[PDB]
Amino acid sequence: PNMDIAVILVGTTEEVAIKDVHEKDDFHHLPVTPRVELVTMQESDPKSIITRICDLMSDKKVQGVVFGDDTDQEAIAQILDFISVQTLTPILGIHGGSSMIMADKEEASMFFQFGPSIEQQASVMLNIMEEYDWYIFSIVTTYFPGYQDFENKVRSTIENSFVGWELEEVIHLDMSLDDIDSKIQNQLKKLQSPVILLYCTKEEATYIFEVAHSVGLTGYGFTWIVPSLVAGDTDTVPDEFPTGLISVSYDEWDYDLPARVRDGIAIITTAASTMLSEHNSIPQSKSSCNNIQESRVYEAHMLKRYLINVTFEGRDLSFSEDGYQMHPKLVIILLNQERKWERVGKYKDRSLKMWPVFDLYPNSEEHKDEHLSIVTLEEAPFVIVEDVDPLSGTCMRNTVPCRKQIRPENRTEEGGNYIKRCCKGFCIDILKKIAKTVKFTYDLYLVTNGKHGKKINGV
Amino acid sequence: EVIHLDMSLDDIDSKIQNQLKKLQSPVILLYCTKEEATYIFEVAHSVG
Amino acid sequence: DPKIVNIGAVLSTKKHEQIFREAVNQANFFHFTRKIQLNATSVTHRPNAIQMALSVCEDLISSQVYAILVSHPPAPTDHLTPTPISYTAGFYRPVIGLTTRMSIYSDKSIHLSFLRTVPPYSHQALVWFEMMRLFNWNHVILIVSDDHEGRAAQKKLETLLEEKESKADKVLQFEPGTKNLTALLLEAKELEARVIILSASEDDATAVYKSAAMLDMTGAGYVWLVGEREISGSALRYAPDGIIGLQLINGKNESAHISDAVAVVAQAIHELFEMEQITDPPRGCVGNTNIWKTGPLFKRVLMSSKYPDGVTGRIEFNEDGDRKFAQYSIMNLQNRKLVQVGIFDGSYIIQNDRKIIWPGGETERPQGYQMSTRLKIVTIHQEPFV
Amino acid sequence: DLLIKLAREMDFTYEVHLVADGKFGTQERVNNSNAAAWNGMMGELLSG
Ligand SMILES: C[C@@H](CN1CCC(Cc2ccccc2)CC1)[C@@H](O)c1ccc(O)cc1
Repeated sequence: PNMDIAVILVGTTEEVAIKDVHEKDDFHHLPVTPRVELVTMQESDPKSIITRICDLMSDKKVQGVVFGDDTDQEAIAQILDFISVQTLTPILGIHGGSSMIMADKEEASMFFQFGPSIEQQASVMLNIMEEYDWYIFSIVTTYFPGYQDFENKVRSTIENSFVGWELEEVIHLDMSLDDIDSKIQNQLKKLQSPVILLYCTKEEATYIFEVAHSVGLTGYGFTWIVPSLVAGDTDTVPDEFPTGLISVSYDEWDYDLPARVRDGIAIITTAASTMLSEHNSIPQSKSSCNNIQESRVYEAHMLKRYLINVTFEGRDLSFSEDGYQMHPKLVIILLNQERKWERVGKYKDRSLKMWPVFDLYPNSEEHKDEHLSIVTLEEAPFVIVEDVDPLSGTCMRNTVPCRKQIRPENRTEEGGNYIKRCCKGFCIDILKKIAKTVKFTYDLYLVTNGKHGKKINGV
Repeated sequence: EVIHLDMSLDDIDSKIQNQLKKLQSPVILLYCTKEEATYIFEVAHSVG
Repeated sequence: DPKIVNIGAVLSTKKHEQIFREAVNQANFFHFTRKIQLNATSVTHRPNAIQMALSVCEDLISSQVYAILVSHPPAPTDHLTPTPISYTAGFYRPVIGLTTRMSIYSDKSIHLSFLRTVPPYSHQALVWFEMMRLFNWNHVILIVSDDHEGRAAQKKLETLLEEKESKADKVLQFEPGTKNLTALLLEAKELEARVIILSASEDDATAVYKSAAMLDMTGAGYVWLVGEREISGSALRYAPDGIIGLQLINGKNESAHISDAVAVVAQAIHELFEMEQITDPPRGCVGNTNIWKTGPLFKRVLMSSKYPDGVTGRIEFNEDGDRKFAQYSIMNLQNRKLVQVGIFDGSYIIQNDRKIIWPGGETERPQGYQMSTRLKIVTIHQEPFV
Repeated sequence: DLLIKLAREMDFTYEVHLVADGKFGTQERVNNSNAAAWNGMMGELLSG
């Protein structure tokens, strides 16, 4: 059967070079044959959205609605959930306002997005803050529907690891009233942590960064970190955003729009074909708009069980029980000087790779730069070097993550392996006590060849 | 910390509040005149 | 010519719309109008949500309204709640309720610009607190279902009891739709506390009355404190004679809520149009992506409303946007009939000349609620100790 | 013997029971399905 799959595109982008997809015809090995029907939309009003959904539904019997826009409004996304209340259609989020998560949703709704929830993204941010040794941090949350599980997830996550974390105070800001009574500045002036996690929307981040830009909030010592729902589109960059904003996303640069739409069609068609291939009994198609009291009994939640463990092309392209992807292939981007989102990290389900960017995090902005390299040798009593545990991978408390540059002597060919360990001892204690007093950044590493200095021939 | 305030320019660049917001002592001494004390108490009455 | 200002409202039958249009005409007469002219515009509850949203974007939003009212869908069952309707105004930033008894609207995240003038089931719990002061109670048991109303009533009851006074013992939860609930009566009976406070719907309260009735738990010492969903409908013949109940004053036909509603909104318009700016709502929902700049300010004007000489009594809003000084009536089932035994004006509880009858055949409430013996002492396994 | 002394100095009845395993407050630290939790021990006095 030929099932209709409509792709709603909202924005000024020309859809001529977008709707032209050659991944059909020959890619119809399944007994069910889908067909793509892409539509365009200029305005971003709910009346036009519901109008095109009802008229497009009654005109063409569609099954999988793939909504994709490019704005930065989450409320419209909630309206999409309302559409589920009248349709129960597995709506997938690819990019735009529909790319923002929404914790605590309806148990009967079918709102699924490619972006992970706050549990995975929060773990990624805590891993980035854990590798760069960022213990003292701050948390800034607003009235976004889904902050209880965020703060309880951060607290419940830091209370488990043996690393000596430090939590200052989780404050809250109001956006319904402008900063006219001198309160937001009084709540933000108590934040003296080098890393601050922001949890809000874009229109709120413009005002928070607008006040913080006036009240000394941006330079060094006040690094803001936002997830994926704050930045949203990588093509809309205002001006009030300061330099140095750690952001996360999914593929984006790797898989473009036709790739995400093709993957969505593969997930909807595959999940719609597993029930026909296993249960051998599928109901009818979707009804019209207001005719819900008759087709409300034909809906089956068993397809939900097919929307958790989905495989495609070997890769683990599945989801979870909350309606989000379980193991995403996230990409970490960082803002530079010319205001352009450039990739700096590659997070694969678990492991994190930092190849496009070097070990140093900052560059040059007003304030001082560089650091100070410190090298020592494993001298008992003074310098005790201990290997890192495989069940953690990060040193704890005063144990300084001292790297080690070795070269694998493979017969007649050398390489370049970097094994990181944890150094601790008297020298670490005194250098950390005076380092905390004088307040500067440094580094620590060992020697792999040459040992103590001596005389060779005449040098 | 013995801070210093400037009365030549009005508090329009957000500096007097930034200098007076770091005073967490139970007793504060004021060494200036009257027309300046009315402005210091005027801004401090709004800040807290 | 005065400025034509429209007011949105969501009513049910045509008579309520006639009372609304008459209340607007009276609002344009009793109030001094020198530059504004109120307009009456109300719709009906549609059986479908899409047709209702189109009716708002083509009846209410197309007329450029400032305040929007809401009441209750005239349906005997509950399947399509009007809560998503409240999200419509959420896209354009104020909706006032009339008979919305669900406490879900009390939240500020999903319901930002939304205020109601009706006490929900949570406010009744406050009256229950007064009961804890009427006969000096301490140990209470809250039996609620597993949904949002039970968690809201649990956080509300826990918020009210935050000082060094009484506290809550063991809160029991159950899934709405399970009849076999004997374990709740066994574990509830094993506990020393006897004050039972039930707050559920009809089918659940019926199962509590049947399961609690087939185990002989309606004698002396057992107290049943319910609200309004346990002594109305099919759950009335199964309730014991003497159960403490509640009854909201003027439940059906609330013309005073419409008249006082147009009075408060009219006062907020005549008073709001005396400061500066005051933007105008967009025309319809066709190409209107910008929000309303006068949202939290309009909610602030609607919240700061005082009417000590009103029809309902004393109109006053709290910090959350509810109805203060609720007017209820403590009822009691006597001889298969609901006999009025008390009234609640808002501050204290006033008793009439009828004596409260207990389901266990008692007439006077003893001092001690429950006392006995049998103490349970447990210990660990230690060789030199035990 | 202390329980017998406290049982004879006050007019009441008791019932001693042995407790099994679980003598550390039950620290919720093991990852058990990515969900919330609730305090059910620590103090160890309110089971039922
Ligand atoms: C305003 C809300 C989203 N808002 C719009 C959609 C509404 C749900 C709805 C569903 C179906 C039809 C109409 C409406 C739910 C509430 C959100 O942006 C937000 C909350 C808190 C916050 O600090 C920042 C942003």
